[PDB]
Amino acid sequence: IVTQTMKGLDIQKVAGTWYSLAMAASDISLLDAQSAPLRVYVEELKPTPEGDLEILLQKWENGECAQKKIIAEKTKIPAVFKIDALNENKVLVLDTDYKKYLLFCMENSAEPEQSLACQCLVRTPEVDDEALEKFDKALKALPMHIRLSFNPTQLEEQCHI
Ligand SMILES: C=C1CC[C@H](O)C/C1=C\C=C1/CCC[C@]2(C)[C@@H]([C@H](C)CCCC(C)C)CC[C@@H]12
Ligand SMILES: C=C1CC[C@H](O)C/C1=C\C=C1\CCC[C@]2(C)[C@@H]([C@H](C)CCCC(C)C)CC[C@@H]12
Repeated sequence: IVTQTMKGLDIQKVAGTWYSLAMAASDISLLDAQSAPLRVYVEELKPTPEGDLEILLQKWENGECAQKKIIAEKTKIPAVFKIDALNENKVLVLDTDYKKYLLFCMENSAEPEQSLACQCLVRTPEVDDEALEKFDKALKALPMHIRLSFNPTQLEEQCHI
């Protein structure tokens, strides 16, 4: 569904700390409540020397913020990864300048119209306007119905408060 992957991606260079400044999905219910299925908060990106990609994130399960460790496997496409879930879920890196921001989407390899969720990640607990500008543009051609944004204070708390 998304055809804006980034060219020449050097995955190793996205390593470390990241903040989920904004997020969006194709369905309200995906980012609805705090426990919504795709309501995840990224903590750090850990690319293996082997080329795969470890994801450290926070998810609000139960009555608390749970720390999750997910592994997204590399594919023949340097910007696309596959996380081993009950189904085949692809992770796509649309663009990144390595130092300030990174845009990625999570797509379900199903139909009629699979679920889609994208995020605007930034390196610092600051509201980066340009990154959000780019995030908006990239979203223009996508079927989103819910879009969320967080403030600096929320970014420093777990599960964004
Ligand atoms: C796990 C939980 C726990 C939290 C939810 O309530 C239910 C759930 C399952 C369903 C999907 C299955 C596995 C892959 C998904 C799609 C997670 C995905 C690994 C995050 C994409 C990572 C990207 C952060 C870089 C987000 C929701 C997960
Ligand atoms: C209400 C919501 C909820 C939040 C999501 O952005 C999607 C939405 C509605 C539908 C249109 C769909 C795709 C492209 C649009 C037009 C978004 C686009 C990312 C903003 C870039 C500006 C637009 C001028 C072309 C803004 C509204 C989006």
